[PDB]
Amino acid sequence: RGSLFSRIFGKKQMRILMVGLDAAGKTTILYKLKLGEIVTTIPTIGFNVETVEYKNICFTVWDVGRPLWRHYFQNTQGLIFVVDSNDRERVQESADELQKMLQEDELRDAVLLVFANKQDMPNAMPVSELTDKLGLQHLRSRTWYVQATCATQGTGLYDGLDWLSHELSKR
Ligand SMILES: Nc1nc2c(ncn2[C@@H]2O[C@H](COP(=O)(O)OP(=O)(O)O)[C@@H](O)[C@H]2O)c(=O)[nH]1
Ligand SMILES: [Cl-]
Repeated sequence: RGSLFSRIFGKKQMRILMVGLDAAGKTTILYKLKLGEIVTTIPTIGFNVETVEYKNICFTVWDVGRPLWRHYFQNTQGLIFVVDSNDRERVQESADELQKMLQEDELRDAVLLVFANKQDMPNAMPVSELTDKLGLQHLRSRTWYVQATCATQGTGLYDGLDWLSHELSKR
């Protein structure tokens, strides 16, 4: 009945937080999921949140780089971090914002999926290089994976979520 994405997580409640710098490709990704309408709410002044929710699946999105964050963090099961692989000037900023997330105690048990997006672009930073620059090899007791993606084509998004689904299958 729903999209291919609607079945990727089975029936159990799935709470995903997907963040990144502005223009990383997050809205594009939500739209490819085909899990229904992208709805924007402003639960506190200056804090725009996008949500796609389909039955047992809830994706919450905002830009990075607040007291309200904690309630999301506390039961977030998957953390998706989206990076514009072609924006070399902002990779350090992206990396710092990811590290800040990973340092939040309330996100301690989140499985981390990194979407290395805009891999279609000629000057995109290779996944190996990006993985190094985001500092992921220094992480201890975090389950993580970096997925090459082209959100505008859709490429990689199911691959990444399939991985995340397997990692969280016993949630
Ligand atoms: N070349 C390329 N452009 C992309 C890709 N993903 C998203 N974009 C473009 O990047 C811009 C920002 O995307 P958007 O989804 O609004 O980013 P957001 O600010 O993170 O929500 C738009 O012009 C998208 O079409 C991609 O994989 N490749
Ligand atoms: Cl689909």
